[PDB]
Amino acid sequence: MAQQSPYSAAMAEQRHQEWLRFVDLLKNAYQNDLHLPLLNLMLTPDEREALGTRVRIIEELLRGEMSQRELKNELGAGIATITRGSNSLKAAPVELRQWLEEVLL
Amino acid sequence: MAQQSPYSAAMAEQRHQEWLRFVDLLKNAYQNDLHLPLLNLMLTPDEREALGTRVRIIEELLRGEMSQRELKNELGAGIATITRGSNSLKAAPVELRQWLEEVLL
Repeated sequence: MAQQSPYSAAMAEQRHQEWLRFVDLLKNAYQNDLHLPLLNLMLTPDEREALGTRVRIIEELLRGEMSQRELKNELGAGIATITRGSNSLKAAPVELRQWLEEVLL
Repeated sequence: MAQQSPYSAAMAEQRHQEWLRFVDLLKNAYQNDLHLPLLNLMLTPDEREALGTRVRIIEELLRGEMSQRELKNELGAGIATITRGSNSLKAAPVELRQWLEEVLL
């Protein structure tokens, strides 16, 4: 099978453990109301600003997709209503259709 | 007083709100067991690795300071014990000092 040298396996295992220890360290900082000073210790001012900007970009990407999905579903529902209205008019009883023309003058 | 243009005040207020929204977004992700995929969305693999490495550097800096503080307190306690032992020997009754020399042969 696709294996790897014991050097690369140790580097990947240390990299994994170091990342898990960061996530757990920040989790306990949130539970002790100490996440704000820890983030200032872990991140430079430019890196914190980059993270805030990335949150805005994600919001702008999600809202752009949502409005695009709503526009697609609105046009599809509008077409579905026209086709369903046409079929319902052709399937309607003649008494109803005869009366609908009289209201149209 | 030291004020600032309304442009810079708006940029600083947006920067502040964007950072607060990131901290709150990650806090709710920890409470929903969704912090791991959110961090992968917010951070590239190199940036996550850098954060794990920074946690190890902080541990190595703190342990280096702790062992240096323990070495300083041990040497100070050792000197304090010698000076306190010397004073206690000179303040001891003569009956005790006379007997301590006899045990020394």
